[PDB]
Amino acid sequence: SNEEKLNLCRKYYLGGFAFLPFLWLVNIFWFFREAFLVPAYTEQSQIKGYVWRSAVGFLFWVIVLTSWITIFQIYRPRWGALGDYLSFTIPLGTP
Amino acid sequence: AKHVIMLFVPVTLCMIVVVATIKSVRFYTHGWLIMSSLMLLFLFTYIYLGEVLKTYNVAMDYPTLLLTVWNFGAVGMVCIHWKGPLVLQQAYLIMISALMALVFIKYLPEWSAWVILGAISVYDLGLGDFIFYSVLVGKAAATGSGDWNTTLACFVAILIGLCLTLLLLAVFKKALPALPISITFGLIFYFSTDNLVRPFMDTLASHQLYI
Amino acid sequence: GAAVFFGCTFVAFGPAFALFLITVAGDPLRVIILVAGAFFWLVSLLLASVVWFILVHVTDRSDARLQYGLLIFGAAVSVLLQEVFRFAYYKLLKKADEGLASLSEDGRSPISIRQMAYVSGLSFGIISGVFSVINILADALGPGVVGIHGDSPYYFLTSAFLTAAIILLHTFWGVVFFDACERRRYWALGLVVGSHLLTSGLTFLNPWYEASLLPIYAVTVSMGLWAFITAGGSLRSIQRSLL
Amino acid sequence: NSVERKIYIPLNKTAPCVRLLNATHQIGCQSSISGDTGVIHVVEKEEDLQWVLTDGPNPPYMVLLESKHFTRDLMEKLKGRTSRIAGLAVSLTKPSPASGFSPSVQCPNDGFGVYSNSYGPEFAHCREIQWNSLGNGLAYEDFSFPIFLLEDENETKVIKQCYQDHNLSQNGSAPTFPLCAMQLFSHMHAVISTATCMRRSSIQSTFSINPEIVCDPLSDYNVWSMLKPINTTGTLKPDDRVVVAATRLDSRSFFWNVAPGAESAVASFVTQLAAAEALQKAPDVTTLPRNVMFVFFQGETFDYIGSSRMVYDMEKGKFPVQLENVDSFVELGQVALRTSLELWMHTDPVSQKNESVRNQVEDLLATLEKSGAGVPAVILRRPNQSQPLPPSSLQRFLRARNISGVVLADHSGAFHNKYYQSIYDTAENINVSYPEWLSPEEDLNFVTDTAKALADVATVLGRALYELAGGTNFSDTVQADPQTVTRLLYGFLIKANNSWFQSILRQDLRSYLGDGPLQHYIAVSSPTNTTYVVQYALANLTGTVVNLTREQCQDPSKVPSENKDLYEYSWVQGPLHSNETDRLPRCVRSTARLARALSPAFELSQWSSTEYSTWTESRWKDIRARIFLIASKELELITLTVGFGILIFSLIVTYCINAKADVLFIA
Ligand SMILES: *[C@@H]1O[C@H](CO)[C@@H](O[C@@H]2O[C@H](CO)[C@@H](O[C@@H]3O[C@H](CO[C@@H]4O[C@H](CO)[C@@H](O)[C@H](O)[C@@H]4O)[C@@H](O)[C@H](O[C@@H]4O[C@H](CO)[C@@H](O)[C@H](O)[C@@H]4O)[C@@H]3O)[C@H](O)[C@H]2NC(C)=O)[C@H](O)[C@H]1NC(C)=O
Ligand SMILES: *[C@@H]1O[C@H](CO)[C@@H](O[C@@H]2O[C@H](CO)[C@@H](O)[C@H](O)[C@H]2NC(C)=O)[C@H](O)[C@H]1NC(C)=O
Ligand SMILES: *[C@@H]1O[C@H](CO)[C@@H](O[C@@H]2O[C@H](CO)[C@@H](O)[C@H](O)[C@H]2NC(C)=O)[C@H](O)[C@H]1NC(C)=O
Ligand SMILES: *[C@@H]1O[C@H](CO)[C@@H](O[C@@H]2O[C@H](CO)[C@@H](O)[C@H](O)[C@H]2NC(C)=O)[C@H](O)[C@H]1NC(C)=O
Ligand SMILES: *[C@@H]1O[C@H](CO)[C@@H](O[C@@H]2O[C@H](CO)[C@@H](O)[C@H](O)[C@H]2NC(C)=O)[C@H](O)[C@H]1NC(C)=O
Ligand SMILES: *[C@@H]1O[C@H](CO)[C@@H](O[C@@H]2O[C@H](CO)[C@@H](O)[C@H](O)[C@H]2NC(C)=O)[C@H](O)[C@H]1NC(C)=O
Ligand SMILES: CC(C)CCC[C@@H](C)[C@H]1CC[C@H]2[C@@H]3CC=C4C[C@@H](O)CC[C@]4(C)[C@H]3CC[C@]12C
Ligand SMILES: CC(C)CCC[C@@H](C)[C@H]1CC[C@H]2[C@@H]3CC=C4C[C@@H](O)CC[C@]4(C)[C@H]3CC[C@]12C
Ligand SMILES: CC(C)CCC[C@@H](C)[C@H]1CC[C@H]2[C@@H]3CC=C4C[C@@H](O)CC[C@]4(C)[C@H]3CC[C@]12C
Ligand SMILES: *[C@@H]1O[C@H](CO)[C@@H](O)[C@H](O)[C@H]1NC(C)=O
Ligand SMILES: *[C@@H]1O[C@H](CO)[C@@H](O)[C@H](O)[C@H]1NC(C)=O
Ligand SMILES: *[C@@H]1O[C@H](CO)[C@@H](O)[C@H](O)[C@H]1NC(C)=O
Ligand SMILES: *[C@@H]1O[C@H](CO)[C@@H](O)[C@H](O)[C@H]1NC(C)=O
Ligand SMILES: *[C@@H]1O[C@H](CO)[C@@H](O)[C@H](O)[C@H]1NC(C)=O
Repeated sequence: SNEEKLNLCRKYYLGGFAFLPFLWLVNIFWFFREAFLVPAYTEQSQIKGYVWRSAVGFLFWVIVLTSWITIFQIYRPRWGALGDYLSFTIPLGTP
Repeated sequence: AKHVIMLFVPVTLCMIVVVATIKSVRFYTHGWLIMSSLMLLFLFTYIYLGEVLKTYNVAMDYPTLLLTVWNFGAVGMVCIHWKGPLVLQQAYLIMISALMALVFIKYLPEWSAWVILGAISVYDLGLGDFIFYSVLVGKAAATGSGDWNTTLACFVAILIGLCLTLLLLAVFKKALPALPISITFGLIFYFSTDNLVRPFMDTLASHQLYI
Repeated sequence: GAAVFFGCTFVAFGPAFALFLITVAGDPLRVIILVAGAFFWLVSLLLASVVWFILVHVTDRSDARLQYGLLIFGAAVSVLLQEVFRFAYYKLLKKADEGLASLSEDGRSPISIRQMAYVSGLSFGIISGVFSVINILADALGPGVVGIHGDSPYYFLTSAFLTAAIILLHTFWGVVFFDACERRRYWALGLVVGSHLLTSGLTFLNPWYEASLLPIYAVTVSMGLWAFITAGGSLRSIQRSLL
Repeated sequence: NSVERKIYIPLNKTAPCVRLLNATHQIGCQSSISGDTGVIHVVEKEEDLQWVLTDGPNPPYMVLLESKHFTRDLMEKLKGRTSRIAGLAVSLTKPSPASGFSPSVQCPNDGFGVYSNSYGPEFAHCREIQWNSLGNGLAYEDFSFPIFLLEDENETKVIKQCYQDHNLSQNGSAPTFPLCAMQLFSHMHAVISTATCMRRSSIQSTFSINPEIVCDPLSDYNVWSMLKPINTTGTLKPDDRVVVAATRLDSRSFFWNVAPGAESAVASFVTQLAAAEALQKAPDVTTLPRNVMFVFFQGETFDYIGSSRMVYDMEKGKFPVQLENVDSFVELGQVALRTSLELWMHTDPVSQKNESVRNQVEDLLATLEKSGAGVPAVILRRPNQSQPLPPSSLQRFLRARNISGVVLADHSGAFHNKYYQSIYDTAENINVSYPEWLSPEEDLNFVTDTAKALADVATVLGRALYELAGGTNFSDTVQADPQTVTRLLYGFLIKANNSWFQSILRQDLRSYLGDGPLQHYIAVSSPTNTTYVVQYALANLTGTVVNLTREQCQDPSKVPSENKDLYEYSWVQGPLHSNETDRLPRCVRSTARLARALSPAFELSQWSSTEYSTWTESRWKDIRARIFLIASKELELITLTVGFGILIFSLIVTYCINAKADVLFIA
């Protein structure tokens, strides 16, 4: 149906506030051809916004994470002991 | 016809993940439902992601891996136990089967792991069939020297028993065990190409011969 | 390194990946025919290796020339067993064509017989090329090449070009073999097994690449022309197909 | 595989350069992960360096040297230009370099002795005498490329033959692109210092499953014994007196497991073992007013591991001999050469500013001269100037108590050893050579002139310790025989798999005796070959046999005699009875105990320390070497181009036949 479509999309969008950007990614991938191609639903109004603000929310995690990963990969040998206490794996030969 | 390839494609991808792990990592050389799925989508993803990062010698911090594993185990828990996309439904069931089959390769002895498989087939799709198909091929790509002939002859043997089991229920039309036909052709063909065809290939390959 | 690996892989599995990707992977029924052909080739290789194992452990591994003679005899009996189980797979497909058509399907033709010839030949080709070259391709990822003990440095490339020719020869031999088995023509049935014996024997001159690689591609071109005219093609059909 | 045998020839008899770590620096060598690959070019002159540094068409080379060109200057030239040198294989020269070679520093064990800016500042950084005058410091540098030692001549001939086959240059042109190459694997898991490495090894062993330990402290056991047995479960009385005879037990070199150490280590503890077995055979040994402790320190090269651990355990009450009980101290240094029958007596000048300490040291030297007046083949001398003390184990004891100590040595100024801490300090350095018509069982019992030279020093040392222990009556019976000296020299320098080492060790320890000589490096392996062989040699040379069965020998508690707190018991193998294999095992009732030698900066867990020798060894995996041919990048681009072309042409032809298959194949 379509009543349990938006009522399942909002449970994907309200679940990405628990540090889940991949839930927002599968919200974008799955509910895209049902929100921008065919105008048929009365409840098509809010299926077009829940996939738009969740693409704003997913791109927000891209800007933070790809900055933090490069900042860690550069500033890890410059940091001293602290770069070792918050490193999951440390490469062997290189400092 | 279509429903046979719908059982070939999941059992092919589950073996590609295991064989690419055995040949590259070199380390493996609702109370009962949800709780025993939190111990695989979080406790085994934490080990499998961490062991493949050691192979390539790359630095990863805790706040990214704790963000990555949580974005794998929570979406995996909300796609299996609750509604989700079908392409993502089957893909996680491939991924949890390969992780559950890789712990049946490391923590077993050499001649003892064939005992379990043997007995199982002797007294024998569902998630149980994806595991023990993958254990057979991962065990074949581990014991011995470098021999890609033995790994890829056990890949064909499972796909034949999976083909004949679906063909056997065209007359009977009843739930079958599926295991004791593919594992029987796996127990034969592993011990028949590892030491009987493998010397015949090496003499032909030393003089560069082609049959 | 990576360049030699990804160069010799695309020579050996260049035609075979193209045929599987464009022709076979669409129909869900042809993949079953492919895996069954690979299975019967595995059974042929196993039954051929049993005889060589028994001979090499009866003759006690004493003389050096007698081991070479047993090697030649094992290659010959392996060729003969491959060409026997090809006929076995033809008989199984002919038995399974009367059951798939006109008894479990209304329309009497879900798949023709020339297509099963093509897919059986390609299945033999793919599994024989996998057992020919995949162990050689793993050594191409190292830094070194062959020739520290006075060998040729063109080992990997020539193994790739031999594997590709073996794949194409099996793909052509399947078509010619099944059309020979249909029309009860047995002079061509000897020519297919004779060409298999010939292309297996020409790899006994194999360190001399000038005469062990060019007659194999000569046989490959002639067998491709005969599998083309065998399946129904002609110059009347080529030159009136360019609209 | 049958194809990799056509590609690679492994290199079998090699020895790598290994990274070791300090509190502030790293030393040693390292490769990249998955090895370093280079084109072989041999070097026999100074024009062959220009081919590697400037004139090479194929820039990442991997050069091959004779070890007479392994000089500090050529290492500076290879280190200044690092992007063109990846690898270095050094070949062992059998005519040893006549100018000498020592890769250690100009002044060994610098900031871990007594002399500093607060105690002896005129003698602080050995301002008077450079002890290792031929030292060029090369073993304490850091290299970015591997350095392997080639020990076999046949492998060097194979590499040079492949060079002559493939890598030459005809008529002043480029070499033809199928070229021979070599790949060296030595990847070290450790980093900047031992603080970083110990921290990184403690984090991964606490916060991480499957712990990645990437260092190991250098550690072994000291081996000591008593002349008269002590209680060992308590401490001695404050009015007990011991006389300590100490000697180092180890050595190193530039390359990892190679450490022959003949002049610097082996002859010194061989002559202390001979002096111990000479002193034990005195008829008045039980009624001596004082006692004698023989001690063999291990770790003395890496800034006094064992001696500092002994002093630290001795001043924390954890050792049964206390530091107050030490009365006299006779250190035994390098005594092997003795160029004019002279044995110099080195003393410490700064502690002798105290008047009673000076009187005790003068009385010690008078006792030494009185006990050496009975041996005409040893001329005991003392240095003319008030010169400082050589680097020795007495310098750790002089940081705590100012004991009256002396150091015996063959030198007055710099070392007579031309090969201090080097690969050439073998049995030919101290002239332990045997005639060729003797069986190796008869070479065990042939007496070298070096054995007769060292037995005299052992006799002087034994009579001196007998006089320091208040003996004074049976002073003529104490005399070392050269038989035990030549057996110990043959065992430690020629062949460890004797008929005499087998009959003194245990059944469990028979794999510690290889076919060649023992190497004397303090390994990560917590007991070493050498520590066991010295312990059981001291057990036979000082202990007696008792009638006990093996069940009584493993547990001597139920025996009414044969106390366990005083002695130690071992069930050893025996000699062979003829025409069968009859080891005849028995108990040895000796005092040869072991004490742990791990430096106290590792027990106190201060891995950035300036007084307790924070030396660690990197952990690694897969040390191997191999030679092969390489193909040009032209051929690699040609085979990748042909692969892409065959793939694209196959896809185009397949799609053009498949799309028109309705028209091409009519019925
Ligand atoms: C851990 O282990 C490492 C490995 O050995 C130790 O590193 C060594 O530490 C030594 C400390 O004394 C270093 O020696 C000093 O080097 C200084 C730098 O000199 C340069 O080197 C060349 C070499 O020929 C000299 O000609 C030039 O002058 C350069 O400047 C020297 O300044 C210093 O010599 C001084 O001389 C003046 C003269 O009046 C004295 O007043 C002064 O007291 C001092 O003697 C000295 O030679 C050594 O280079 C260094 N090795 C390496 C490879 O870096 C660590 O110290 C160890 N860490 C510990 C024990 O905590
Ligand atoms: C190092 O030892 C290996 C043995 O493992 C040697 O390899 C053998 O070499 C001989 C002579 O060429 C061959 O007949 C054998 O077939 C080789 N055995 C193998 C490859 O397993 C190797 O030659 C030695 N390397 C050197 C430099 O002497
Ligand atoms: C060892 O002897 C030296 C010299 O006799 C002692 O050094 C003296 O220490 C006292 C007080 O600590 C001061 O008079 C001077 O610092 C030193 N006098 C000198 C050098 O003439 C040293 O304390 C003694 N003990 C130890 C443990 O080293
Ligand atoms: C020191 O002892 C070790 C331990 O027994 C010896 O190592 C063994 O050496 C033999 C002979 O090469 C090998 O077959 C064993 O595999 C080695 N065992 C281990 C655990 O490494 C070593 O040879 C001894 N050192 C010397 C110089 O004799
Ligand atoms: C040390 O020497 C003993 C003999 O003195 C060696 O023992 C022999 O080893 C060979 C080879 O394995 C056996 O065939 C003999 O039976 C052994 N016993 C004898 C001759 O009595 C031992 O292998 C040597 N150890 C090393 C490391 O070389
Ligand atoms: C130390 O080892 C040597 C090994 O030869 C022992 O010498 C032999 O000992 C037996 C008694 O067990 C005597 O019968 C032989 O005559 C001795 N051979 C000699 C002296 O060449 C020696 O006894 C051992 N030391 C002790 C104290 O038992
Ligand atoms: C061992 C190999 C190399 C032998 C090759 C023999 C070749 C040249 C021979 C033998 C079989 C022959 C074919 C047999 C039958 C036909 C069908 C006919 O309507 C046209 C000619 C054609 C197509 C022949 C062409 C020539 C041919 C392909
Ligand atoms: C390698 C050394 C020891 C022996 C060399 C023997 C050579 C000259 C012999 C032995 C095997 C022989 C081959 C055996 C079988 C065939 C197939 C036949 O249809 C054509 C001749 C051909 C191809 C032979 C050519 C000559 C041959 C290659
Ligand atoms: C060094 C000279 C004097 C003698 C040896 C010449 C060798 C290296 C040459 C001469 C003939 C050559 C072959 C000729 C034809 C082919 C077929 C082609 O598809 C791949 C390369 C290959 C297989 C060549 C490889 C190299 C080759 C074998
Ligand atoms: C080196 O080769 C020669 C000639 O084959 C041989 O006699 C000698 O024993 C070899 N050396 C070693 C250490 O094996
Ligand atoms: C010291 O020796 C006595 C013997 O009188 C013994 O009883 C005791 O256990 C020993 N050890 C001590 C006091 O630690
Ligand atoms: C000299 O040494 C004796 C004995 O060690 C000690 O009692 C005395 O105090 C020392 N002299 C000085 C000035 O410290
Ligand atoms: C030997 O000398 C000691 C003095 O230390 C003396 O007590 C003892 O009686 C002497 N023995 C003989 C036999 O003269
Ligand atoms: C020594 O022990 C043996 C057996 O253990 C015994 O027969 C013998 O009498 C003992 N000798 C003495 C003197 O106690």
